Amino acid sequence: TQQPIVTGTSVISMKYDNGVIIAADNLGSYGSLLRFNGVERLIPVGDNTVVGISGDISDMQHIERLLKDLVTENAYDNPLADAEEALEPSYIFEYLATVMYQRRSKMNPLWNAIIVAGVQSNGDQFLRYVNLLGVTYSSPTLATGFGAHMANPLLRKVVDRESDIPKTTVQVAEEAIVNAMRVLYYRDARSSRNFSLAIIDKNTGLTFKKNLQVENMKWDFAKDIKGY
Amino acid sequence: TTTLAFRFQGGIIVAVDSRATAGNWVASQTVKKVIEINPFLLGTMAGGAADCQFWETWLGSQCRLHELREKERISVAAASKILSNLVYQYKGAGLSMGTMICGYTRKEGPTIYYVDSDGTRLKGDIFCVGSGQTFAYGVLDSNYKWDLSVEDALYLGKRSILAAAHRDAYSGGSVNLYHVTEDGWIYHGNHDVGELFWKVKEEEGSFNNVIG
Amino acid sequence: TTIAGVVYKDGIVLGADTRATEGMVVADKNCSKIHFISPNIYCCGAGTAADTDMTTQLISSNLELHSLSTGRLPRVVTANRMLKQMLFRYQGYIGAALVLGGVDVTGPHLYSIYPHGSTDKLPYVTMGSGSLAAMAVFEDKFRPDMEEEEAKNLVSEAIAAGIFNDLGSGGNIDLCVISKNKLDFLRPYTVPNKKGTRLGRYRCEKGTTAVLTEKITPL
Amino acid sequence: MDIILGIRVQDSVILASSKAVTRGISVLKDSDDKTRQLSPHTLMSFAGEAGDTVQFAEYIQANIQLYSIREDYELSPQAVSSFVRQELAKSIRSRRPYQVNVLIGGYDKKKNKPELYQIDYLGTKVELPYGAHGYSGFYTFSLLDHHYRPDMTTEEGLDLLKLCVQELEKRMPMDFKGVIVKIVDKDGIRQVDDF
Amino acid sequence: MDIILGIRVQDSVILASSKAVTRGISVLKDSDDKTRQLSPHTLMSFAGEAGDTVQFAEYIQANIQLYSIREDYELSPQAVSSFVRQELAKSIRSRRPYQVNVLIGGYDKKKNKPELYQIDYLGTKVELPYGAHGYSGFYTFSLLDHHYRPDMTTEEGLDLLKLCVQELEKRMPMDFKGVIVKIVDKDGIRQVDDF
Amino acid sequence: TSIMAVTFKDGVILGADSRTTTGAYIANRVTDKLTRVHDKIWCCRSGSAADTQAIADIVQYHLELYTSQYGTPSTETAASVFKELCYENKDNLTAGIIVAGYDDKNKGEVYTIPLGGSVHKLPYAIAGSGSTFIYGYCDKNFRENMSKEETVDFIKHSLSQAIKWDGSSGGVIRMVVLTAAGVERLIFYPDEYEQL
Amino acid sequence: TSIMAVTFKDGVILGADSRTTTGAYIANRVTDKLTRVHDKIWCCRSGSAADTQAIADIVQYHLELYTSQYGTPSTETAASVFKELCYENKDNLTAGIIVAGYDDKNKGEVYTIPLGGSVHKLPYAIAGSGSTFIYGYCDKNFRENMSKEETVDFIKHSLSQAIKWDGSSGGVIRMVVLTAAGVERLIFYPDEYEQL
Amino acid sequence: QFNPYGDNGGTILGIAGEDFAVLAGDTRNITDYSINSRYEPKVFDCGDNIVMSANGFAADGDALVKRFKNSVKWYHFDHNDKKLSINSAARNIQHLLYGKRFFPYYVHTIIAGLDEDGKGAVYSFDPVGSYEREQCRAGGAAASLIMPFLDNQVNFKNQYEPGTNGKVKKPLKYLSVEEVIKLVRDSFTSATERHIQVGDGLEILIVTKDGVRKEFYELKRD
Amino acid sequence: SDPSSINGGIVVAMTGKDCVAIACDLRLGSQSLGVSNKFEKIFHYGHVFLGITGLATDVTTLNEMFRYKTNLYKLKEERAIEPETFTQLVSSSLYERRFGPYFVGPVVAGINSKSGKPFIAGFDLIGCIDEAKDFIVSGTASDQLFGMCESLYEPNLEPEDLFETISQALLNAADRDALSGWGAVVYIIKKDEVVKRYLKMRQD
Ligand SMILES: *[C@@H](CS(C)(=O)=O)[C@H](Cc1ccc(CN)cc1)NC(=O)[C@H](CO)NC(=O)[C@H](CC(C)C)NC(=O)[C@H](Cc1ccccc1)N=[N+]=[N-]
Ligand SMILES: *[C@@H](CS(C)(=O)=O)[C@H](Cc1ccc(CN)cc1)NC(=O)[C@H](CO)NC(=O)[C@H](CC(C)C)NC(=O)[C@H](Cc1ccccc1)N=[N+]=[N-]
Ligand SMILES: [Mg+2]
Ligand SMILES: [Mg+2]
Ligand SMILES: [Mg+2]
Ligand SMILES: [Mg+2]
Ligand SMILES: [Mg+2]
Repeated sequence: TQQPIVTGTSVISMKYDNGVIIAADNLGSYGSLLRFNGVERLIPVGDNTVVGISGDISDMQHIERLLKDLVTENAYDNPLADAEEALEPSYIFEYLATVMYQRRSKMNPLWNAIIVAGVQSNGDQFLRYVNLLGVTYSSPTLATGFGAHMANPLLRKVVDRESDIPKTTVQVAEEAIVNAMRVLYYRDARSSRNFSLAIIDKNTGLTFKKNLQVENMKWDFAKDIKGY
Repeated sequence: TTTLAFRFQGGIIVAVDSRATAGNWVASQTVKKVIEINPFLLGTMAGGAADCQFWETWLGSQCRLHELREKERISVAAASKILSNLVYQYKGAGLSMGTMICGYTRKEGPTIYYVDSDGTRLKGDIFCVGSGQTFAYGVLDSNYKWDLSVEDALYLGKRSILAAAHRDAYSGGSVNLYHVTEDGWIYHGNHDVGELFWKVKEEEGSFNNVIG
Repeated sequence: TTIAGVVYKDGIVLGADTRATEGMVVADKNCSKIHFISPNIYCCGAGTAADTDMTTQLISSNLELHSLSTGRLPRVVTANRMLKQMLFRYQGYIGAALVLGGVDVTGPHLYSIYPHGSTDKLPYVTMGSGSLAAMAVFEDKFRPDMEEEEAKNLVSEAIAAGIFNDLGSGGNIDLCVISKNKLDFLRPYTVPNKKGTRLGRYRCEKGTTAVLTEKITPL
Repeated sequence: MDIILGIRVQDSVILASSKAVTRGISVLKDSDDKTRQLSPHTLMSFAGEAGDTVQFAEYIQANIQLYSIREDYELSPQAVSSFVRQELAKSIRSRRPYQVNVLIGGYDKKKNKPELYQIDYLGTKVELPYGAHGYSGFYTFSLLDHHYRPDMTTEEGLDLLKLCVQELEKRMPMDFKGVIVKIVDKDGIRQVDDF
Repeated sequence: MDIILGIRVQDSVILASSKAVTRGISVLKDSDDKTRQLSPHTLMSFAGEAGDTVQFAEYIQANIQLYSIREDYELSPQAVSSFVRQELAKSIRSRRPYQVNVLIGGYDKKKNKPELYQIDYLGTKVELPYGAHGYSGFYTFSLLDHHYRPDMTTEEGLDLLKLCVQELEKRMPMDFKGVIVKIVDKDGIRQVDDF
Repeated sequence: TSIMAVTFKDGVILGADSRTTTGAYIANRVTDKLTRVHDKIWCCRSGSAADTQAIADIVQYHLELYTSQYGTPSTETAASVFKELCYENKDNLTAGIIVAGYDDKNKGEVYTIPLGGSVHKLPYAIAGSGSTFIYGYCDKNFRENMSKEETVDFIKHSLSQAIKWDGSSGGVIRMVVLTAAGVERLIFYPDEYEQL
Repeated sequence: TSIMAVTFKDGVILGADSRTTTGAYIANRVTDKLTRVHDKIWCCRSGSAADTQAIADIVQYHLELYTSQYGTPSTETAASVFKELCYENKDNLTAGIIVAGYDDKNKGEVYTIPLGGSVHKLPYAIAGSGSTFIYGYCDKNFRENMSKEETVDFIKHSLSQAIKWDGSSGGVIRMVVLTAAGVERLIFYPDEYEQL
Repeated sequence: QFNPYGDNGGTILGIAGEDFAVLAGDTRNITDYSINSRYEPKVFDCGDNIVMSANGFAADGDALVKRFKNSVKWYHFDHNDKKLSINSAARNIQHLLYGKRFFPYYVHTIIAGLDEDGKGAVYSFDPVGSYEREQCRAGGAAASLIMPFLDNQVNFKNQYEPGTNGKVKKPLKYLSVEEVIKLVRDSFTSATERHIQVGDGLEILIVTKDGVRKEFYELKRD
Repeated sequence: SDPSSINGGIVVAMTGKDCVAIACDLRLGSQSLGVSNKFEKIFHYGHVFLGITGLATDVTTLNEMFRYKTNLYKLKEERAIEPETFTQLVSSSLYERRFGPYFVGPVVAGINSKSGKPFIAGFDLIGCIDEAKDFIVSGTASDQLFGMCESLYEPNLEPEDLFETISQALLNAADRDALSGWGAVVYIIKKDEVVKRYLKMRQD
């Protein structure tokens, strides 16, 4: 048993026709204090998987080292480490899910919520969630913490069920994700303007975008507010 | 839950209700609260459903290993003490167990041992265990004697569960009857309280607190 | 519960879902949550349901007496004050969470009132368990000075977000459009879910139940 | 306090009440009468919190006796039971509630019928053929379910009651020092001295 | 459990132990023997936490019987009491202590003297002319202070004990269902059947 | 919340952010924490929204009734009425209020009233959860008798930093200028202040 | 406690106050919170004195044994050893450490390690109870590639303000300068810094 | 303080016919008032014609299913590819559950299949391993809503022969797979109407001697 | 010590074609101990029927209170109170005790004598009105009743059919609850006749 000290807020994600998108802001909060403004919470594993992490940042950094160490270990005695025997999203997730549930079962959890986004060998989209309790689930859209309440409603209007995934292009999906990140910046007190986004496509591969910003911000209506 | 077992002229009667509860939620009315350990040994289940079912099933395995090792039927005294010494090891961990180990051997004759999760182990002629034990004791004590026939003893055990099934909210469903003699145990049916109550009311002229 | 309101060009559009719950159980699927305060002022209600009904009824009664005495239509600011001051005095124990909307001599006004007696005066608000789902829709698509049918659609869309994504909310969508020239009380505005069709007829035939005694008395 | 029982038969209501008054590890008295006559044909037994019991009983007794003098008339058992219930139902939401459970045995002279009412400290009233308060009921109710008939005589009722006291003396953890038995019928209230 | 008494007279130690085993609102048994013979001239009565009591008694019994077989010799009452004390004194600082209080009545054949030892669950040992565990002592000790003489016979000791049981049956709150009485003297251990 | 009031040559300016939260949810991103208790006596509100709103309303009522009988109240008098409510109801209130007003005799005045209901007259005052982060900055950068433009910049830079570090603060920076000329309302949006 | 470390053109400077308290009693007014773990790798200590002293001693031992086998450790390596101790014993430690060192390849480097045992490489870092009051100031006044004299002034002015507002901070301002030239110890007394 | 348990909602239902058995479950997964997924299956084919669901805390449910699936695998390895009968599976699951008696799996487990005589079988377990064979069993959040309906329609509880004065009960009988699926679908639509945690979709696994078949139906998404 | 589940009990009401039904069990207990099998939970004031579940002292008190209030009503108004009006009176009376409530679950049932319309309603302990076209449920087996009613109920049932539906709803719900049962009463209510039937049910 501990308590989380330095923290990261929402990680959001969705599927689209050819792959998956995942995003998270670059803030490390220290309670109400917006302490660290340059924290990367999307951590790529190979060229087919991105693991987005929220919650305790010290525990995130521990998980980052476990993944880095997983890549090293897979390469050992593996001539097909960059081909047929490369790490899959499903392998990386199952490992983390095993760890998370083991740690909760020893009453010493890793204080995080994690989304593993990627594309598999056969072109299938992979998107799955795991948290500090070892609870796992998949859905066309996934979001952690605050994003579950505000991002999912918006993202589900683009992909409401499985059959909407082939109908959704990468442009429509990325717009929705960037739009959701704006809404979260208005309304989440422990969020920031600066964020990272990662697309994993079956054709174009892994695109990792840094130093994005929320823009097109509606504040004009604020001048007309007089008292309560 | 209401479980009873008593000793008389022609052996041992064992009777139990069949209701399982999770608070006020009636989870089942077709539950087995008697465990058949061997042709000469029965175990009753009160308290925690899992704790009783598990450790009394395990008891049957330990009784089997005794008769393989020793080429002889385990005594009721020894069988009951395996269970009592087991629960005593788990004492303070929160096991919930109120049980009766009933059986016959040539050595000791018909014998009943009460065993519970806080370590108590008692030999005796009459026992009632469960949330409805008091209701069963009331009918059983006031109509009991060694004299009793096998027909009357089976009925009294049936009737004593019915009494508790009526008054106790957590007892009911049906009555499972067992008769234990020198030759072994004999099952004497599953009697639904739904029908049994009205039949006993009509034929006996009792339960006048009831509209019907 | 998902309740919401917006200030549009000509006036106010209020919105609400229709699910009433008893813990995890739905007690009423088509329950009305938009309450009458005065002819030009209505009030959506969330939180403790009895507190919401009794607080809006009391302030509606007192405003009726106020309006009979003064001989003029009541204002939203007085509805706001009377609700506010009462709720403050009871220090949060009256669990009424209201979206108050109406149209005065001074134009359209929209308030959110909280149980402890704080109010915010805003161009759009959402309350209840589905407020975050609904607020996401408003932050996505709201702009000032919308036309009527557009504002209707935005509120409806915001309530829908609550219905589908929040488990506490459900059922139909009720709207209330308030302007200087009219009041449109739309119940239901939309039926987003059809009632589930049952495949079998489980109703028992006559004589099936076992009766003891019978008594007939005429009136 | 502790044990109070009641049985309504054909022509009378019988109340049995334990004699012990225990405080701590000492039985202070073994002859305590846990009953008050409310009117000539109405008797109330009581059990519960020390002090509260007698204070409540005597308060009810004064009020019924006042009514009797004012109207030169005896209130029915039903009427007395409803008055008592209401006093307890008021009490339960007071600053300090009466923690007293009662049985009211009465003979209604207008109906020529015995009546037994069980009322708990919350003000929960029921009319019953037989009643009990506290742990006593857990043994007696099932016993009476079996052996009770609605047409019994006062003698049959007393034997049925002996059966209850015997069962309580066998299975109850505490020594309650026996019971005082009282009969309420058409001729009023009398105490059985040899029980 | 509950009542265990002991009286040492001129030529014997007498132990009296209550027969009731109560759990909740039910007296499960009224014939329970709360004693184990440790050796031919040593008897131990016990009271305390359910399960713990018999488990501890039988464990001590096994150990003394093992000693007897090994050395072909009977340990003195003093020696047995010191062994028992130490086992309890170890136990009190265990993860789960034995919650068992004991009396040990023995006849030392080398000294030709009766001996009575009172030991509580902490391992507090005293040799006494008369002893009690639990609430029993609060009535009996003062009574025995008055009526006990060191030169009494076994018959006088039994009458003195009847006086104690009578006082407990009058003033104790719980029904303990009488006592089993056992005498330890030069000829060993025997049970009085009519008490 | 990050609020402040600053006296200068021509009078006094009040400043505030526009964020109200329930835990980490922003219930209102466009809040007005600068409230009028008289024509030229205003206050900045911090603490419980319900408490500060109820207090400000009572004070406005008191000063309206004062004006009816005795004419324009002094800024000191307004602060005394706030204090009286805050002090006597300290056990039931979470209110940190800065009171700021313009007299023609006394010019600009600032009174701060922390949680206990004590009163402190100061050249400038900062309050709210975000104030902690700007004590160092404000002490180093405040000068007496600044101009209007300098004081606007001092408040804008200060609340900019308070907002940057405090999660409970944000949205727009509202200001109210109190001078002999009258009452001026200023607003500054994120796209301006964030990149200061 | 008010501590900080700041990178500049020629390397890095560490700074700290000298106050240790038990509640409101000052147990030591001349404390040294800047401690050597290697020739040119130093740390600033905040939190429990006993915890930070025990950690620093273990790290100094680790780096001495590293040096015996593999030569001079990098500043990153020193920070990693601190992190490893802080992270794995998070439940039993109250330690907020800033690690600062000078390499010739990497120049000046600052790593901060807050309560959870996370690591953050930064251009400059502030920590301790007094740091809260200077976030605004330090963010406004820090520039990259400052001179030695500018960086000394930046630390002196910053800790001056942290000391002024924080009761848990005070005494002297100690500094340690880490450059290619060597190790320099600086001290600044109240009579100088208070009137800045 | 850290709480190691959570509640993921959902509800499950098992019915047994003469030569078949069904095990149904809704596909909605929740925490508090939020939906995690509209399609997250929790009824699984475990091999040897055994279907299983462990409803409650989904982390414990997945762990248990995972361990039992692995238990089937090792049963084949250790006993010459012998088929694990439903009664042997049940007893094995008791030991899995009771092994964590003092740190339970927060779930209600149900398994379905065919017994060794080819007849339909359903077994249900409490969180610590008390088990029983039954005809009917609903588990999870809406069990209390569904179960009394099942008693009335499957077991004809409380119902008597018309004109018989409540003297002759209704004769029980076996239901066809068509009839059973009607009851499952209607049980879940009723539960969806009145319980907030139940909805989105219904997945039924049907077990005959020919193997394991699936059917899927939409449920209300509000 | 949860006041609404000490004594136990249930009430259910339904509407049909030009009729209404209201039913209740007969148990009164003290936690596990069954005390009375004659404790009816349905009362009437003229043609308006009121069922009350929950703490039995409050059930009795509220009956006595509404008898009082409807008697005075009838004397002053010179007519019997109608279901819609009575429903409002129940709500007002319960909310009067907002911070010290009666621990009850009342259910109104009846036919408006002017309009001929069947009317049912339910309340929480604090007065919130729940109106319904179809059915209202209350008591310790309310979950069970909700499930039974939602699957068995259909609109516009004839009085004889509606009797079978409501009885089967109550009986099967009561048998899945430890604290409910011990006998049952059903009231079938038409425009100018009321039929009261006692049901045979299992007595455990
Ligand atoms: C009556 C005993 S009583 C009321 O006097 O305590 C029965 C005896 C009994 C029932 C069933 C069997 C064999 N199948 C043997 C004896 N006891 C019960 O009904 C107990 C009440 O204590 N019920 C249970 O143990 C139930 C059984 C379920 C089938 C309903 N289970 C539980 O209570 C557990 C508790 C639990 C454990 C871990 C985590 C969460 C909850 N499940 N639940 N709820
Ligand atoms: C949604 C608000 S929410 C879930 O987002 O907080 C509705 C709002 C609402 C519905 C209906 C009306 C009617 N005009 C007005 C507003 N609120 C509810 O559904 C609440 C949930 O909190 N439900 C209730 O308050 C129910 C009323 C039902 C009978 C219909 N009452 C209870 O649940 C009471 C509450 C209570 C009050 C005091 C003390 C204890 C419990 N529970 N009970 N009993
Ligand atoms: Mg029962
Ligand atoms: Mg307050
Ligand atoms: Mg901010
Ligand atoms: Mg639903
Ligand atoms: Mg029942």
